[PDB]
Amino acid sequence: NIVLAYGEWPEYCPTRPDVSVNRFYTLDSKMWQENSTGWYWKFPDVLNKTGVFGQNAQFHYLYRSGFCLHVQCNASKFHQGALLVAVIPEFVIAGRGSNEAPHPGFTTTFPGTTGATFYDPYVLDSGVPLSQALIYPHQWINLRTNNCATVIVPYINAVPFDSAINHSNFGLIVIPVSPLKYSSGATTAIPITITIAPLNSEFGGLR
Amino acid sequence: NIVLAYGEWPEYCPTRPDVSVNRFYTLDSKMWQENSTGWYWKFPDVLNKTGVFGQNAQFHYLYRSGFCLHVQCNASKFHQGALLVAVIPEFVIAGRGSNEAPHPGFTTTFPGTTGATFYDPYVLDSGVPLSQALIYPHQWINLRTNNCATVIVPYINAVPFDSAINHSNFGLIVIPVSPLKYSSGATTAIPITITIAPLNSEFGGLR
Amino acid sequence: NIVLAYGEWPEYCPTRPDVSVNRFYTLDSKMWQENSTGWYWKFPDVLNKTGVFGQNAQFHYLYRSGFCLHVQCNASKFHQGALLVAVIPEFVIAGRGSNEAPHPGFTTTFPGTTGATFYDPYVLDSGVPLSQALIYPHQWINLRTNNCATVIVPYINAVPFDSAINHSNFGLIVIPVSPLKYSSGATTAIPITITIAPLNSEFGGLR
Amino acid sequence: TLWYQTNYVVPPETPGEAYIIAMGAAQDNFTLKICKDTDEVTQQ
Amino acid sequence: LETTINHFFSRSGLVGVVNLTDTGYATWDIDIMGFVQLRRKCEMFTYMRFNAEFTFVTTTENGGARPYMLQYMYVPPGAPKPTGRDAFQWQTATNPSVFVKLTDPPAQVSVPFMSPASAYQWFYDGYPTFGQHTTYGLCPNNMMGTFAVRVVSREASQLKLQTRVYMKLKHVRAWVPRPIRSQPYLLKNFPNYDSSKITNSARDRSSIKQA
Amino acid sequence: TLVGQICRYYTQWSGSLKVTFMFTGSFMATGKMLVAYSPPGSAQPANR
Repeated sequence: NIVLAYGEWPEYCPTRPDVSVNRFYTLDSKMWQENSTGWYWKFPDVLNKTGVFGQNAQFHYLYRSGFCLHVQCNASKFHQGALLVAVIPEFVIAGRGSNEAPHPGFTTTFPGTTGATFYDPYVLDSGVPLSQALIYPHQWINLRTNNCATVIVPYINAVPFDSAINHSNFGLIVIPVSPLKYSSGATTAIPITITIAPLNSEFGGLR
Repeated sequence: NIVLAYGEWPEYCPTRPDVSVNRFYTLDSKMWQENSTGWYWKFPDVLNKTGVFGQNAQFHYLYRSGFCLHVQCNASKFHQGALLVAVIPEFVIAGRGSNEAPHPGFTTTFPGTTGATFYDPYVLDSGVPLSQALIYPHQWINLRTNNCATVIVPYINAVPFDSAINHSNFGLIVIPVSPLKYSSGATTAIPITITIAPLNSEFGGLR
Repeated sequence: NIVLAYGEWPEYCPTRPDVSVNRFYTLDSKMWQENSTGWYWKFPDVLNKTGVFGQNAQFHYLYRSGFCLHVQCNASKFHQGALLVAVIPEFVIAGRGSNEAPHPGFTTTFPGTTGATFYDPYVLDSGVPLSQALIYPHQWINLRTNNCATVIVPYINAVPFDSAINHSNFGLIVIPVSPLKYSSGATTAIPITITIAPLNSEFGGLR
Repeated sequence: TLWYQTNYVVPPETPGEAYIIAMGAAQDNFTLKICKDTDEVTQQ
Repeated sequence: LETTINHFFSRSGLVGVVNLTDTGYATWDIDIMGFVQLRRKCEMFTYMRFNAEFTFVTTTENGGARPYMLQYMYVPPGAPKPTGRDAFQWQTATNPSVFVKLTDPPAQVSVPFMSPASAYQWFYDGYPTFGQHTTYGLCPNNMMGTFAVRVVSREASQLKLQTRVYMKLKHVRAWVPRPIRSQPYLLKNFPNYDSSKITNSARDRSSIKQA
Repeated sequence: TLVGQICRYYTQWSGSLKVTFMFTGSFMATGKMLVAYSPPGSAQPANR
């Protein structure tokens, strides 16, 4: 069923919009081939410059909202392999150099509506081993039994209001733990689609 | 489930036979190949010269009975395509000529226990477009979800008693709307079988 | 004090925005010199492409709102002359030719946020004499006694919902009836400013 | 319109061409007005 | 018991060695991620909140000396740091000082919690352009001050001193967990790793059988 | 269709038409579709 993040319902204690921004969004359906290696998105950057919510976070500079996700991959009963859906707070990536000090830059660290690609999966591109990576709220999508995952995440930040262009509250990761296998005579690409819905937005500031 | 015709239970207000003619009949199982094009039967002509009911409509010249159908095609889960089961009252076919006046004759208009074959499906062989042909009681048989259709038809005629050799109350049609498709390595012919059962027969007249 | 239009409070019996569009607007302060001759505006065209209300009438194609005006000219006690503030429903202007058939075109009939200029005042540029032009809701602004006029106009149209780019509900006119006079040693230009506030907007349609 | 969210997925030995038929009707608050004859093609 | 999070931090260890020559003074920045024993134990958790308390230990080279009145100072975040040994930043009133001889037992001084946000942050993901007061992942809500050791004399000290700093933590509350570091980091203030040679986590064996 | 026939009589109309779809594939296949609808003020959309 659903799985909360750390056991907390998202609520709020500034303007308060309603059901016009309670509508579901739908990002682009990716393609998970035989040798792909993982994606990440870094909410709430990917809801900028899009829709009604984009015109309330681009022109306001205070922000608070908890999300509600729905990850769903569609595949028949002759494919196998399991994904991994985890929600990491404060997701910091680092540059892969060694020395000077080659930073990631900008075009990787804020991907926007197109998700990025992990370079090295085994260490989560941040120096943290994947074997220990189930402390976070996780949910197995396992293509023999179930194909839906429903995580609800409340607002986790120290300061009660932050900006929505500079900062980034958390990130969503998707990793193929078992590689996908199929006998010949089927499709190659199992799509992966995401659904995002803001629960309690509460904006502040003007222009 | 079941679908009545125009919302009316078949009942009656002359001799009245019973459960000996409440037995089910079974017409011959047709063969629906990749490029077949439709069938029709014209009840209650096809129950003549057969069984106990045949010896009560050949020698009597008054007739009233409402039927109860059960159309059922058997196919596994690797075949696709949908049929169409409709019950048209007063089904009149016309000759396909143009001028003199070439009539259909007899061997097509009364097929008997072998159903006939539509020549031109798109216009129902009667100058009526198939796109509008769901005013009648219809029932989709759709080979991914269900494979049974149960129509019950009461007696629809102006005069309360008619003969059973000249007149014909209605007709049953079966049309493949989507053509049948399958990958190689399976069967070719999905059979189609019909079950007919008279509900309230009430005959009159002698020899 | 205030003067209604035809004795009717603006109310409503679709989306319904609130106090964010109950804010006052302020058009540009004109300049009424010694020999100027009149202006007009044609609501609700002048609130397009401006502000929050502009982003709800450009992307919706149903509309209903009654306005509330406040015309105010600032002048000391050594100037004289009286203006005229009238609100004409269904304000149709016509081309001044004679013959073929020279229409006004577009750049005059929809002035937008800059008001236009009357060519011939005595006949209201529509073939109607100004002497009879107090059937409409009028209000004298007379520079010796008072310098404010407050008209409230409800929605006057036959069809209960119209578009907001094609149609135009009414128009506001300002005419100098007595020409402005002053002794030398003062200012020349008495400004004229307008304040518009929508009362009960109720939009419909999407994009 | 009918956008394609994702590519069709079929297991092996099943044909990859399906068909989506359409329907159409009118609901309860559908009204009509002034009578008029129509545009056929023939006249006899 | 003893596995609670208060006891897990409350040992005090070395942080930095601060030595001076006569320049005549030795400054130092507060940075608890100095060594590697404590950085791996404090990126365990994301948000922390704790009062520190320090202890300075002075040893002259060759060990022990006649007394001198060396002072310790403290600068709060948001104030200018000293430049020379005799400048007028050693006489302000906002900088609390500690006067302690050599031969006396060591000095100890506490520091309260010093951040505008209600918790520390060891992981920031953004840019400080219109932020709190290249630049990826550096927040100004983490600096805690300096110390600026100085000997008190008019001239000619010539001692060649050496100090140490021991750090205890107190009343520490943590928040949301994170997995531990397993790639030996290169820079001091970034999570970088030598990606040409990624090390493993388990030592290898012969095959999958024969445990 | 039929609604498009008996409004070739009766000049003016107003109401609320509905549109229904149904599918005729195999039992194994699975994908998605995004049925969209735009208001009459514009043309069809360009991007998804």
